[PDB]
Order: sequence, then C-alpha cells, then structure tokens
Amino acid sequence: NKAAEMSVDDFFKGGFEILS
Amino acid sequence: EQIRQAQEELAKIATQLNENPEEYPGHFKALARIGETPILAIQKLCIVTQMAVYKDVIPGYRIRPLGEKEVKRLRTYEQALVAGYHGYLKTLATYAASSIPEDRKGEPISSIAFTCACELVNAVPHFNFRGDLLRILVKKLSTRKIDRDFVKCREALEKLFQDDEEGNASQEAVSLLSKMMKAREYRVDESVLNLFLHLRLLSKWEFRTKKQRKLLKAEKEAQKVMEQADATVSHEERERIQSEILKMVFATYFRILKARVPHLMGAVLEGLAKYAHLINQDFFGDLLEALKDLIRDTDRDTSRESLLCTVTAFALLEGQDAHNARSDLHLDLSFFITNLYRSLLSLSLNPDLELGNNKINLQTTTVLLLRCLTSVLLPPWNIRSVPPIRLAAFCKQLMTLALQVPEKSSQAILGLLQDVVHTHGRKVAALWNTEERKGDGTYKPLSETVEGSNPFTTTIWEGELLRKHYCPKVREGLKAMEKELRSI
Amino acid sequence: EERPNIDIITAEAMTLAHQLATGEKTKADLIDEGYNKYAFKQKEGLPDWFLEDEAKHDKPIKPITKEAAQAIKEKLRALNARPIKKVAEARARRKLRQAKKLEKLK
Amino acid sequence: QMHMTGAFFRLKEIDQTDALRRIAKGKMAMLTEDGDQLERELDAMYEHYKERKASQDAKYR
Amino acid sequence: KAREERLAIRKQLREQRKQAVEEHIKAINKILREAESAGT
Amino acid sequence: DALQNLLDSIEVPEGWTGLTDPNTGKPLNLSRDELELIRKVQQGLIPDDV
Amino acid sequence: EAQSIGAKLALVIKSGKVVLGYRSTLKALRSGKAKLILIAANTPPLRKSELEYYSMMSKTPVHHYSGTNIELGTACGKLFRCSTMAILDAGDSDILAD
Amino acid sequence: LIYPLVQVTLGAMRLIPTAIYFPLRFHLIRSLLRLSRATDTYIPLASALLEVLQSAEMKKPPKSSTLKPLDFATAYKTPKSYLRTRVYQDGVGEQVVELLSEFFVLWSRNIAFPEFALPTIVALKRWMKEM
RNA sequence: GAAGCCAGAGGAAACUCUGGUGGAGGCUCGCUGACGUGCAAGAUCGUCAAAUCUGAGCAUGGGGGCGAAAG
Repeated sequence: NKAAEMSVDDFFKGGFEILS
Repeated sequence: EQIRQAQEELAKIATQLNENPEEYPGHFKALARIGETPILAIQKLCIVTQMAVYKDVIPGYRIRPLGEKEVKRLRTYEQALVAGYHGYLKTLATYAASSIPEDRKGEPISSIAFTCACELVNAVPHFNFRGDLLRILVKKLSTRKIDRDFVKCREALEKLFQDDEEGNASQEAVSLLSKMMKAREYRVDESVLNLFLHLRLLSKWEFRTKKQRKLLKAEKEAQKVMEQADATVSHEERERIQSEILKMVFATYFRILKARVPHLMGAVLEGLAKYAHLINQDFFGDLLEALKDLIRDTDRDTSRESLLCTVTAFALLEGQDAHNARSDLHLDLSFFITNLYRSLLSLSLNPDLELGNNKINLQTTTVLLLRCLTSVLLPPWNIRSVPPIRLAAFCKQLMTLALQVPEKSSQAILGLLQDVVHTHGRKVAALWNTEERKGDGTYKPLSETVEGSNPFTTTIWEGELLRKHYCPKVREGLKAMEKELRSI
Repeated sequence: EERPNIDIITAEAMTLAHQLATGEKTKADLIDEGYNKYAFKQKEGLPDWFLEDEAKHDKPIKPITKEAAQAIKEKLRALNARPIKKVAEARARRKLRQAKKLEKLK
Repeated sequence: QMHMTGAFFRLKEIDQTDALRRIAKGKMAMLTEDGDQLERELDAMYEHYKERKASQDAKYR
Repeated sequence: KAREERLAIRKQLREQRKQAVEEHIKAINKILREAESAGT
Repeated sequence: DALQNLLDSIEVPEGWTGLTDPNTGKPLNLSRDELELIRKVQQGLIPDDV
Repeated sequence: EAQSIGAKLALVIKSGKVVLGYRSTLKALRSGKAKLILIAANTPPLRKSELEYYSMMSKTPVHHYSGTNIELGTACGKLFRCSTMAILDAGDSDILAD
Repeated sequence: LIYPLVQVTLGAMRLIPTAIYFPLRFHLIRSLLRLSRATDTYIPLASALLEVLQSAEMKKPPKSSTLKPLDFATAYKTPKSYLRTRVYQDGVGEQVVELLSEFFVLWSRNIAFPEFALPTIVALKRWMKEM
C-alpha cells in the first residue's frame, strides 16, 4: 500500500512546499 | 515548371504499375532516371513515390536469382522488381547519410529517407535486402545524438520486434544491434538496449464437375499432411531462432557487465531479470553467483550499483518458475539479505540518496532501497512465514535509517514500516513494549549477521526524535505507525 | 562496419583434439598418420555426383571416446533446451504416467 | 443489409485515343571439347534427382 | 428466477444482433433521406 | 571471473575441449596451430606443408 | 463527390426519364436514345464488357459507379438492388452537363 | 514557517558541494543549529558534516604553506591560495569538529541518543581507519 | 417446448405483454475415483476414466528406467 505508493520514482522531484 | 512535368511522370508510372504491373517492367528503371534530376524538389517527390509504389508491388515472398509466354513475362517483371529495389535502397542509404543541415525550407531529404526506410521496415520485412534496409536504421542508432530521426528509427525497430511472429526479421536486427554495440565499445544511448526488451519471440451451392470434385478431394488430403508437418517445423524453427537471439542478447548483457559501463548496467539487469527464465536451469544459479561478484567488487555511484544487483537478485527469485525451483536449484538469497543489512548504516550518511513500469532500472537509490526492503519484508510469496528475527533486525535498523535521511526518504521508510507493522503485527509488537523485551542477551548493533544481532532484546526509542522532526509529513507519518500499533 | 575460424562440431574431430590435449599423440604423430591411403585424393575440379558418392562411402572408421561425444553434446546444446518450465512439465508428465499405470493395475 | 453482409472487352484505356476512332470505324481484322555442355546437363539431373528424392518426406517440403 | 434468466439470455441475444447492425441501418436510412428530398 | 565463465558457456571458445589441464587446473584450450592440424588431418588435403 | 453524384441521381429520376435493370438498359441502348449509363461495381465482368460494347457502338457515355448494386439502388431511392441504369432524359439536372 | 525555512536552507546548502564554498556551507549549518536549539525541532546535519569530512582535500596530503589563517565568520568563498594548504585543512578541521559537537550536544539528553549517534560513530571510526 | 414468422395493444424506438403458427439444439419417459493448483493451518478452481448397435472384409498399438526431445 503505502510502501508501493512511495516507491514510485515520481515522488522525489524536489518541489518545495511553499510554492504549491 | 519542370516539377509539374516530373509530377505528371510520377503519377503516370505509379498508377500504371498499380493497374497492370506485368506489362511495363521498365517503369522501375523509369522511376530511377527521373530521380537523378539535380533539383531537390523532384528528388523529394521521387523518393516518396518510389516508397509508395514498392509497397504496392512487392509480393508476399522472396524471389530467387535466375542465373544458369506467361512464365517468361513474370520472370522479367520479377527481375526488374529486385533490381529497382536494390537501387532504391542504395539511394535511400546515401541520402540518409547525407548532411542534414540545409536551408530552413522544411525537413531535409535525409528526414524523408528515414521516413521512407521506417515505413518499408514495418511494411515489407520479409522481402529481399532486409539487411540493407536495417543497416540504414542501425547506422542512425550508433551516434548518441537524439533527434527526430533517431526516435523514428527507434520506434520502427520497436514495432518490428513486437510484431515479428516468425523470427527471421528479429534475428537479423538483433545481430546488427549486438555487433554495433560491440563495435562502439558500448557508447550507446541505452534506448537501443531497451529494444531487446520488446522482442516478441522472447515472450451458395457452387456447381462443380466430376473432375473438379476429385481434384479438390486430392488437394484437401495433400493440404492436411502438409499442415501437420508445417506445424511441427514451425515449432522447431521458432525454438531455434529463439536460442540464437537469446545467445546474442545474453552475450551483450554479460560483456557490458564485465566492462562495467555505468550508464548501461541498470538497463542490462532489467533484461537479465526479464529473460532469465527462458534459459537453461544450470545457468540460473550462475546468474546469482555473477551478481554476487559484482556486489563484492563494488564493496572493494558504488552504492547504487550494489543496490541495483540486490534488486535484480530478488526480482529473479520472485518469478513463479524460480520460486518453485528454490530447493532444487539451490537459490539462497542469504548473501544479499546480509549484505543489505550491513549497508543500512552507511546508506544513512550518503547525501546522494535523492540525486534522481520498470522493475530494476530506477533512477533513485532511495527507490532501489525501498524495493529491496519490500522484497525482504513483504515478499510476494510466503508473506506470513517470514522469520521474526529478520523482521525485527531490519525494523530496528530502519528506524535508525529514518533518523538521518532526507525528508522524503524518511517519509518513505516510515510508510514502509507502517505496512510491515500492519501485515505482521505481533511479530514486531514486542519491540515497542518494554515489558515484552527479551532478557537473554544484549543488543548488538554492528553485528555481521542478521541473526547475530539480538533485536528482540532492544526497544524502539527513535520515536522521541522523529516526533520533533522538522517535516510535518514525517510527524504525521510517525503517528501513522503508532496508530497501527495501538490497533494491533 | 569498418583467417577462417575452425569450429569443431564432429565427434571424431573432438576425439582427435582430445588426443592432442592429452599426452597421447603428439604433433609429429598426427602428421605421420596423415600420410595414409586417403591422402593425396583430388577434390578441386570434380563433379558433385562423383564427390558426394565418395563422401557417403569413404568415411574412415575411427573410434569415438565417450568424453568426445559428451563435449559435442554440451557444445551444441541450445540456450533454451532446459528452462525451469520445461523440466518441470517433464517431471509432472512423468508422475502422471506412473499414476495412470497404477490405475490400470487397480 | 443481409445481402451486403482471356480478358474481356474494356473501354478504360481506349477512351480519348486515335485507337478508339480506329476501333469504332469497324473494318474486318484477323490475327494470324572440354565437356562443358555435357557436364551442365549431368549436374542438372543430379540436382533434380536429389530434390525429388528429398521431397518425398513432406517434412523436408 | 427462471423468468429473468431466460429473459436475460434473450436480452443478450437481441443486444448481440443490434451490435452487429448498429450502423448499417442508419447509413441506409440517412442515404434514403436525401433520396426523396433531392433538389426542391 | 564468474562473468567470463558465463560468456564462455554462452559462446564456446574456438579451442574449447571440455578437458582440464593437469599442470594448471584451468580448462585446456587448443591453439590456432593445433586447430589447423586437426583440420588438415580430418580432411586429409595437406598431411604436411611444402 | 459521392454526396454530389447521389444528389443529382435522386433528382434526375424524380423529374426525368430513367429505366433500371440489365434487360431495360439493353433495350434503351438498342433504341439509340440513351444518354448516360451507370454500371455498378459488383456487376459481373461479362455484363460490364457487354454493356461497354453496346455503349461504344451507340456512343452512349458510360460511368462506373463507385458503390455496389445495393448502394446504387438506395442512392436512387428504390428499395431494391440495381446493377445497371439507363438515363433517357436528364430532366432538370446537370448530370449530362459534364 | 519552520518547514519552508529549512527546506530552502538545505536547498541553498546543497547547491554545489565544492571546497570553494565550504565556509559558505559552514555558516548555513550554524543557522540551522541555532534554530533547532532555540526551538525543539530535529534537523539532521550528520550527512552534511560528514560529507565535508569525506571530501578529497582531507584525504590528500597537504602542502607546506605559511600565511594568515582565515576567519570563518566573514567569507563566502575560498581564495585560490588554499587548495592543498595545511592551514585550510586545519581550518576546516576545527570547524567540522565544532559543529559536530554542537549538533550532538543538543540531543545529548533525549532517550534515543545512542541510536541517534550510532551511524555517525561508525562513519568516524571508518574515516579514522583510512586516514 | 427455443430461435424464426403473423396479428393486436403501450412505448419515439430499443423493447414489454397477449393470441397464434413453427417444431430446434437440448432434456426426459418405457424395462465415484485418481490427479494437478494451493505460498495456508486446507479454501476456491482445473485434467482424465467410465463413451450408436450390428453382418461381411481390413490395418495399426502395447514393458521398464534415464533424458528437455531427439533418442
């Protein structure tokens, strides 16, 4: 479940959480 | 203009050959000479029209050289067809290799040549001079410079590999690609390697007279015995060509591993994991041993390569065929499990964990770590027979991992242990309860083996640092794990 | 794109190679045995019907060692001869035959 | 819907031509040492014999 | 239950027949529309 | 190397014999001059040069 | 121009003179008063050659209809198939203008 | 506004890890330790400090040079004189020790210090063994 | 007793209902075992055996283990 969802490569771009 | 005159001749020849091609065998040579006009406008039109007509007139079989009335005319027409096609492919090859930069009046003549060559590959592979056609495409794929033509040539070969049902066209292209890769010392764009992953070989009462009825009865019996023999021969030829392609595909894979090309090893390991089940049993154990040597070499960048091999090793065993042959073929992943365990402490300090449908070739080392951990702790098979000591050892080390990793990596591990706690539960519950702590030894953090450490003799204390972590996602992630624990 | 490789596929050829690898017959011994009745036979300009007849009926009779035969079988073995799937079905087909034979006995 | 689910005389390539004027006009017409050669013959029959003897397998075919 | 089961098979059979001729009838019906309309 | 063994298994070397050299435990491989000698004898065309 | 050819075909029979079927068009061609002949695509080759021969000897223009006999009959508004058509009077259509 | 602040702080931190910006990188750590010490939030600098220690210059033997040691409070870059200087590698050497102690002394009392310091201890023993 | 067809009613139709014709595959009437899968502590699925009657002529097959089959 959660492990698979975070295992996809498009989770770790680098987008800052101030510029949403 | 003269282009109108040339256009009229093009329309004349093409329609004339479409309607009744046998009567005019010289139109193929006529399409040639009017193409040697020195205006680029007609040359573009001539090349496209030649592609159009040849797709119309090429038969469904090859024709042998003669050497040595209706029969004679067919011989002359077929001989004219081969001579024109041979000349056409030479002209297409010259234009493709010609200089691309020209006046910005549109796509150059080279782009049309690649378009024409790609169409012929997907339309008439069976016909003669397939190598000359495929050599145009492969020569484009040996340059390491992505442009529109490079993608077009790659897409054409992708289509050919996954639509080839016989195997002859696939084998000839695979031999060309393997030879080119060796000749370039593996300086290729790794989209050519992905072509190997697409190989499909590796995955109304009509009245009838008295004599008319007797001929059909004879024909049906002849066709029946021929169909039975054709079925048998098809199986043997398909298996033989599969072996030949498997020889070339696997030889290229291993020569890349031996030379250690950094930008190709991810693509190679995906291929090995995909096609290992198609080869002999005794070679399957060798693949695991070869993986161990690569890991041991890196133990002597480097973190990613060892994690790539570990991902491949588990993916090899996750196959159903390899899983059922665990006991018979002596496939033990204890080496990889231990090696993954002793590397967890070092991976925390690595700052490049985030510098980045595939199962092996993944660009993020953190993703590769999660795939290995999922294999060890959440296997597709025997998920509720996993040794509790192995679960506890990784669970404690993973909380230590979560302490000193980037925010997203820490969040990913936190989510992973949420699933681990949910699926197993009581096997790891004593780690978070101090009264259930074992008292038969002392915890050994830097053990050389998973069982060597005594993980049920310690307690997970890291929650008191991760509750004050700077990332709200991590704090919510930690609260997610305890909520699962409290619901156990 | 910018010498003929000799590939041994014959059982008798493997046998002679094994005798050279072992200290059984030396290079000098092989040259001496080459000067036999089959030596100095013309082949260059002779028709196929003449040559193919002799190739069928003029093959020297020489012993073949089991080690030479095994090496040829290993050398010519395909890469997809014994996958995990194929071996599994053969054993499964085996167990059925004894299972069915046991039923005919019952 | 259910219904839809040696050459003969043809006026296609004769139209707009002086041939059409000729045909439509309609007059009567009627249509009215070293043994090289010996070797080549011998090899020809040998190949035919080999092909014929191999073609009686139906798996060779 | 037997009433709907036979009705359900009948519905599937009629649906299969409709899916076979789902557009030929409309094309003929359309082509008949300009036939008697023509130029007026 | 394990990788070299896999390469040899997939594509057998020219001088591969399947034997083991007693002097050095590595596999015994024929050389080019030896392979020519087997080729000469098995065809018989040239028992000896010159 | 499939819509265009059908449009003039509908008007020509709705105003002018027309006959349908193989037997009627041969009589029209023999009469020498025919003006335009339409032959369906699925017409038997012997019937195509026969009609073209009579058309030439009468100098009656011939057109090869793209569709089949079924598509021809519906284009004419009739509920039956039709392989051959003979147009005797255009009526108020430009079918004979070209 | 703590989450966005340290995100951009570590971002401007990890832009280009080179010796030229080691003094620049050092100051960004001090800003983070002050924020973590005043509040009670965890900010992981163990990788950041050890990445300093495992660069090329502290592995390669230095060169004999004599000049004024640079004051690590007013510099955003390194003058070209310090590339293999004994003074520079000592100058960073005192720094990496200092922020490591400051980072570790902050959490020197929480229940989970031994595990919080275990990977750093192993790395430091490893680095000492190679040196 | 089904498709199919005819007639009437509701529905824009698709269709629904009623009354008929039609008589098909199919079903009916007369005097249990062996295995395989199982990813668990055995659930669910899949393969095979039981297979128109009869006169006069006629042909082929059969054991075991090893092996991927070819042998």
